[PDB]
Amino acid sequence: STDETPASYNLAVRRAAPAVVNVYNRLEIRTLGSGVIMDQRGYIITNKHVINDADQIIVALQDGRVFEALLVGSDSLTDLAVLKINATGGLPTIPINARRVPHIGDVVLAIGNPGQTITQGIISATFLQTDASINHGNSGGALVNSLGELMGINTLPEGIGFAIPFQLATKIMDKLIRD
Amino acid sequence: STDETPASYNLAVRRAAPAVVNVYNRLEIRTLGSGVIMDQRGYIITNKHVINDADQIIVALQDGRVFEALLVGSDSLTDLAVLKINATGGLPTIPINARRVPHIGDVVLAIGNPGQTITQGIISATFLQTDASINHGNSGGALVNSLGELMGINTLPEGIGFAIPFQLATKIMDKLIRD
Amino acid sequence: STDETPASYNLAVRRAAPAVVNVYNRLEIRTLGSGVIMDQRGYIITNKHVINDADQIIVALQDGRVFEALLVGSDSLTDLAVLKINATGGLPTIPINARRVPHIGDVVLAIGNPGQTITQGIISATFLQTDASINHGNSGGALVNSLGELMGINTLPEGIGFAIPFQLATKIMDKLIRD
Ligand SMILES: [Cl-]
Ligand SMILES: [Mg+2]
Ligand SMILES: [Mg+2]
Ligand SMILES: [Mg+2]
Repeated sequence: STDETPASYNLAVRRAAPAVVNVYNRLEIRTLGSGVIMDQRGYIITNKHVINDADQIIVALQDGRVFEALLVGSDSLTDLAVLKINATGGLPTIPINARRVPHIGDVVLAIGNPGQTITQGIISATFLQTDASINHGNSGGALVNSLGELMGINTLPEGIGFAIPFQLATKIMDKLIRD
Repeated sequence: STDETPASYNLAVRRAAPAVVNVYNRLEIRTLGSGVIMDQRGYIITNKHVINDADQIIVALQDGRVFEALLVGSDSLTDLAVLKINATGGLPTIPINARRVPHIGDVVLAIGNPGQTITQGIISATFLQTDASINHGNSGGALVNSLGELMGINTLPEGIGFAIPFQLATKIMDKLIRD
Repeated sequence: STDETPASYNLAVRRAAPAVVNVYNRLEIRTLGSGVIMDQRGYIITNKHVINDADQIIVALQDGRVFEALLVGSDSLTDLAVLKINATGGLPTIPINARRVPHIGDVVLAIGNPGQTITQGIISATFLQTDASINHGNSGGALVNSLGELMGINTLPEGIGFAIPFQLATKIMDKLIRD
C-alpha cells in the first residue's frame, strides 16, 4: 500500500486554502467568521452578518500575515459583504473559472473556520445547495470543486448547506466596488 | 484548471434523476414525498407513510409532466407502496441492474425532495444502511451507485440512513402488482 | 452499466474491517464500543471511556470469534486504552503505514459500531479532524484512508469528528505496553 496513493482532494486544498482567511473584530478581540480573497487589488468577500456591529475588522491569512480591513459595502438580500486590504506583492487569491459550469453531482470542498476546516460533499442542486456541512465559522468561506475552481460562497433543512453562485457573487462584488 | 475536469457524479444524476418524481396530495394541495418510476408500464414505488391519509395522489416529473396516480397497494412491514399512472411513450425509468452486487464502501447518491435534492455518501452496511443524509422528502426516493444503477429505496441513529435493497423492493413490487 | 464498475471504497473496507472489533462488558452483557487490533501479539487499542467501570471485557471479531480481554493500561489525557487477548494463528491486524503522511483532503472511512458501520469523509485538518460521522459506538474504532492504511483512532462542533493520529496512538500504545 506504500507504493499506491490514497484518493484525496488535497490538490484542491493547496490551491484554494491560502485564499480563504479568518475574519475578526477588535482591548477586545473576537472571531467573526471566514472570507475569501478575490483579486490582487485586495478585495475580499464575506457574509453581511459577520461585518455588522463590527467596530474594527481584522483579517488573518494561512501564511501568518494579519491586516486591518475596510468595509467596501454590503448587500442585504444576499447577505454578502466586500472588504479591502492593502495589497502586498503576491496575495493568495481564490482560483476562479468563469467558463466552468457547475453541474449537480460535482464534488465540492467547503473551506472556512467553525481553526481552518475542510468538509467534503457534492453540489446537491443549483442559490446553490450542498451537503458539505456548513456551520457558523465557515459561513463567508469558499466552496470549490476538485479542480479548486471557486463554485460558491457559503452562507447561513438539516444536512443542507447554501452557497451563493460564484458568478453571481462576482457580479455583486463588482457593483459594490463601484457603488 | 479549465482544461482538466472536476471529479463529479453528474453522469449518475442524469441517468437516474428523471426517474425520481415528487409525490403530492390534493382545493388543497400538499407535498407528500418522493417516488421512483420502475418500468414503462407506469409502476412507481414510494413509502407507505406518504400514501396514507391521501385522498388524491399526484406525481410530478422533472420534465414538467404531471399525473394523477392510483394506489396499487402497500406493505406495512417494509413501509412501501406502489402507484400506477397512464404510461405515455418514453417514460423515464430508474436504471436497474439485477446482476450488480452492492458492496460496503460503494459510492451512493440519494435522490428525493426534502425541490429535488442529491446527497452523497457510501454503503455503510448491507435493510441497507448509508450516510447520505435522509430527510422527510427524500424518503420514498431512490438510492443509486455511481453507475446510476438502483441500489435501494430511501425510508424513515443520527447520520445514519436506511434504504430497502432494490432486489427486495423489486420482489415486493411484483407481489403487490399481483395481489 | 453492467460492464462498468461503480466507484467504491470497498477495497479499503476488506483490508481494515476485519481488524476492527466490537468491545463488550459482562449474567449481564452490555455493548461498550469499538476497538482495533494493532499487532499479532494481540494488542488492541480502544477508548478509555469504554473500559472504565468494566468488570469483564469481551471482544468480538468480524469472523465470529469471541475473546476475553485484559486491560493493559490507559491514558487519561488522550482517552485511550490498550487491551490484550491470546493471539491465535493469523489474527486480523489493522494495516499501518508509518511512512504515509496524512494530508488534508484525503478520503477517509470511519469504522466502528454505533452492527458494524462504515462512514465516509475526508481529513478536515491535522489531534485529527474529520467529517465522517462519529457516534458513540464507532468511538474507539479505526479511521483509514482509501488505501486502507490506518490514519487515526476515533474518539469523543456538529458534523465534526476527532481521531487521534495513528503515529501518536502507536507511541502511546508502546509506552502502555511498557509501563
Ligand atoms: Cl457527509
Ligand atoms: Mg458531508
Ligand atoms: Mg453525507
Ligand atoms: Mg460524512
